[PDB]
Amino acid sequence: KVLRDNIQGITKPAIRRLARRGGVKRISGLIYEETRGVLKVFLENVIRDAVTYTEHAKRKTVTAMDVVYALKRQGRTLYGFGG
Amino acid sequence: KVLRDNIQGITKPAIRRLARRGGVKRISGLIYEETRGVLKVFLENVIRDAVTYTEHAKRKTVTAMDVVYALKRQGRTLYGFGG
Amino acid sequence: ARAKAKTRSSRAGLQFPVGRVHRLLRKGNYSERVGAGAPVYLAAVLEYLTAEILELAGNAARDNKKTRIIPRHLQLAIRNDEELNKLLGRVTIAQGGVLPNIQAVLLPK
Amino acid sequence: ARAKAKTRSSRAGLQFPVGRVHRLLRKGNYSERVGAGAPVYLAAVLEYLTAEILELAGNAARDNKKTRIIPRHLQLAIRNDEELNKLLGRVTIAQGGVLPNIQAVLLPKKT
Amino acid sequence: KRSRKESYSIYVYKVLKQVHPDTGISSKAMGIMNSFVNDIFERIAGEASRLAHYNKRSTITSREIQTAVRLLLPGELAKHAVSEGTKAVTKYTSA
Amino acid sequence: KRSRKESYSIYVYKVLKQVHPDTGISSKAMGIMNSFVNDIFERIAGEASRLAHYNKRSTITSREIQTAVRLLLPGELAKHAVSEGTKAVTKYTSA
Amino acid sequence: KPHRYRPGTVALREIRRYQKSTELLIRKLPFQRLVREIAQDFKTDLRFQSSAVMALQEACEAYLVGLFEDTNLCAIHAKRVTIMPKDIQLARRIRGE
Amino acid sequence: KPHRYRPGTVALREIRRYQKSTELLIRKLPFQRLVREIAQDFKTDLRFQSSAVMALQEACEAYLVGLFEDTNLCAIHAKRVTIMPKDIQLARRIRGE
Amino acid sequence: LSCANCQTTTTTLWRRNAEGEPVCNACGLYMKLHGVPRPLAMRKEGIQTRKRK
DNA sequence: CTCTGTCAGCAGGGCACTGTACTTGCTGATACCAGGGAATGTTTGTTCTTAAATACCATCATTCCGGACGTGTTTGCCTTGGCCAGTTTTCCATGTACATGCAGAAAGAAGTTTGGACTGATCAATACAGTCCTCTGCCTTTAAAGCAATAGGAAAGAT
DNA sequence: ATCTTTCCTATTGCTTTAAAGGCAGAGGACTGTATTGATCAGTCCAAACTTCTTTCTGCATGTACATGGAAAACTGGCCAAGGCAAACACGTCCGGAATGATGGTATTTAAGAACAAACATTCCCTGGTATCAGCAAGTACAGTGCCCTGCTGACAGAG
Ligand SMILES: [Zn+2]
Repeated sequence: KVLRDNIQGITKPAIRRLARRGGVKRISGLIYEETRGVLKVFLENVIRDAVTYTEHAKRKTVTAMDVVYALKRQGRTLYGFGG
Repeated sequence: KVLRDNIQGITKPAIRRLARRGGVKRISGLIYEETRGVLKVFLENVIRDAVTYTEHAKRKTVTAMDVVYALKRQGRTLYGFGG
Repeated sequence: ARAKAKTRSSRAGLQFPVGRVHRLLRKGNYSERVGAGAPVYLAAVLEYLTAEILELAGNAARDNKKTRIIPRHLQLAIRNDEELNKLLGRVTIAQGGVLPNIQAVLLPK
Repeated sequence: ARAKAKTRSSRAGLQFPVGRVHRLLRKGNYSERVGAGAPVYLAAVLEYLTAEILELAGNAARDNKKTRIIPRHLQLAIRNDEELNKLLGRVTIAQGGVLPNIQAVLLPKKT
Repeated sequence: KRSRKESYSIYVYKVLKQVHPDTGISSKAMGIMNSFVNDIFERIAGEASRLAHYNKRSTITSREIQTAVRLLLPGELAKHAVSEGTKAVTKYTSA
Repeated sequence: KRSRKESYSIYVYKVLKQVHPDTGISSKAMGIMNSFVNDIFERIAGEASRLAHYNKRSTITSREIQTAVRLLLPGELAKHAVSEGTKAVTKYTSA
Repeated sequence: KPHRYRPGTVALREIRRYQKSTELLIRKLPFQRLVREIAQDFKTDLRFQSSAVMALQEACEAYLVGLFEDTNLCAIHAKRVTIMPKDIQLARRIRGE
Repeated sequence: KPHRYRPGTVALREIRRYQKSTELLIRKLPFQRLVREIAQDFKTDLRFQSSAVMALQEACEAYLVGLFEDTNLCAIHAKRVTIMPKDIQLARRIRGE
Repeated sequence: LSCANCQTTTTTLWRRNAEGEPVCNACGLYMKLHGVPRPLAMRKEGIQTRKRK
């Protein structure tokens, strides 16, 4: 039911692939923990606004439109899921 | 009537003082021309929106509200001028 | 009796809907009143921007030997144009990827 | 007969104007209709925020041995508080200056 | 049937056929383009609503939309969109 | 005649006296506080309008303002602002 | 001798490969589990649409790719080719986060 | 021998002085002339309120000061203390300008 | 320190009277202007009415 | 040869003296903020109307949990190579200080010009009713794209 | 420079699944007329901007000295890239069900609209206290010359 340590589910190969898409040729060993922390902070920031939007609607299901609104509120507009 | 080369009016000591306010200890000799260019670009960007706001209202006098509003629409919100 | 109805889009010679844009402006709480020419102007602007983006995306897809435009082609069209890239600088395109670039210093000798 | 008029601001116990906030909401074209408690809530929030900023600015002015708050004091109060700084991170304050801050490596060494 | 949800799909497809007669568009691209149209509409409408409140005007006219287009769109796009809008309004007024 | 210009100066001064009885405030600082109050009012009202529009609601009630405050203000500021808003609304309703 | 590419060649190969493609790079199920773990702290028993999780993954990977681009720029500025945590810290500081 | 501070001491003194104060650092009249020149390209025979010029100057000074803090951070990242045009370019690139 | 006339522990600018003892700014200005000590009734006081974290 | 005494020189670091710049205290000048009086426009009270939100029920859709199987991905380990950090040197390009003159700041005055108030007017948007036809949902068809297999060319690394 | 190996790209056959096309209907667009309130046009004035003139210096410019920070060269070791093999857990699908989102009706609660009173807010005018400016001591800190204390390359000389 509950989930405890799934931040480690973002494995080193995934971070390496993300860096490679960004044009990175060589990656330091300490980069992975820093990237995990940054991703956790970003996810918390987005999900808090998404859950607030869901709660205001008196719903219990976090819809994609809530996520789109949360991203737009942070100046990170996302195309593809709106509507 | 016609102003020609007043970009040089942003003197070397003025840029030096601005750098000092930013915590800069040592300033390369080529910093001044780059700073003048950057300031020119920023001023053009702000004054374009300010003049557009002035022209929309059919006024010929650029008021402080227009400058404040042009700054606001660029994410540079300014307090202390009737905002 | 009523004459043959003609859509305002047809009168303005546009493909986009003038009536829908006018209704959206009215119900969007943007102004207490809406001018007659405002929806026409806005529809024309939207149609022009759509036409520009679609032209660039179709050129990109044709260069890729693909018949149908996909999000990758939209991303390539947007990020290869300076004006559109500046307009959509903060936008994220789903499944769009990134432009292929490698810093020259990283290349081998 | 008509009862004695009592301002809604006094009814809510606030110092800020409930009536003016309601009027601005109605004239601001934010929605077709405005609820009764919306201006009260908004006025309370605004009063709390300005009270916080004024408290911090007054403390800063007292630190500077000054009796009247000035824009420098407001800048010092805002930038020295993490929450207010995050709230007003994109804002420029006229005559506010900047926080005194020099990078450690720039300071003189010993040898 | 389900509740109707409106979208700009058919108009985007018509514009695509006008521009590239033999090119199609996938559903994901149609969704992205619908989001783009909605975003630009929101930006221009918000800027025009501001401009109207800004001069204590009650109505958004063609001039407000023109000023919003001038403020938002960069460079050559601004003047091209302004010309297109002026042409459309001129055609509409003559009926 | 000439048009009167309204502002929050008297209310800001009243709050200042209630907080710091002896501290004054200069005109430039008062203008800065006016601008700050206007900015926060605009932010909260716009977010409340967006929240109402998303749910297809026609009214901006205290719930919309509360959600907007929770969205915009960070952390402890949001919590204390919500507490003050709820206190004010309860006191107003009870009277 | 067995064939072995010198260091950096396969790095460039992967850079080209992943810049050409568009598919998601994070495994979907662990990211969904992470999203649920983070969301449970804000409200218990939250239902999630699949599209919501997909949008979260798109946004997160786009943000991380942009951050890595800025990190690589910072690394190259310091006459290095290896990104380090200080580079990410500088990128975040300059971006205003 | 006449007194002479070593390089960098007066720089730190000026840093402290100008961070302690708040007065505008650019001379008013040349900046006003620059603003009028820039506005001349958009609309001829314009007129400026004094408060408008003051607001433009305040915004420009704040923007330049922030850009210089970012430039200083970039220069410190490269193990230097002298800001260079490459530092300003990196700072503007990361900020999205 | 405190004002020799009205005994305020806080003032914007400490001054001195003819006797040389310290006096607060308001008392000093009032004495210099009118030739009479500043009344303690004229002196103002206040108590804070709001607090937070 | 081993090791120990004797010279000479350069390095770290401490401390006293001189000199510069900043801070603090006092007096005097001033300027701008708090307090009091006239005016106006905006808020509150009361009533009615009506429409937006609420409570209950039904229902279906869509998300959660579990299970099973295939295999692509992850992770631990080993080898090694080349990139980052430390050290040394150089020289040039910046910092500091001094002297000169020039234009920016401030004050005063005159000109002028235009932003906003006021009145009349006119025209363009909203409200309402009736008509109808364009857009969205559902269903069917077919071709563009995906997957598998093969073959040829380009590029990396080794001799 | 040539040979070997790896990857990438290009080409061809099957299929599959997603886009293109067709039909039903309804709700949202469109047409026409009356109402009205927002906006436009002309005049005026005052206040606020632009222009010109004089003083007065502070501040920018130019010059000279020289210091230390940026950049290049060299070294090495250690941190990360590449590859192999086993494990695993992701991916895909399939089913049960249970939870929550949607839709409809009675209703009930709350907000819009209108009109008058008056009272809170704006503007204008005055004193008086906080803040600015100048001078003088006091303090802090930077630069530098001298000295004591360590050390080390080198040479000289008894076992
Ligand atoms: Zn006293």
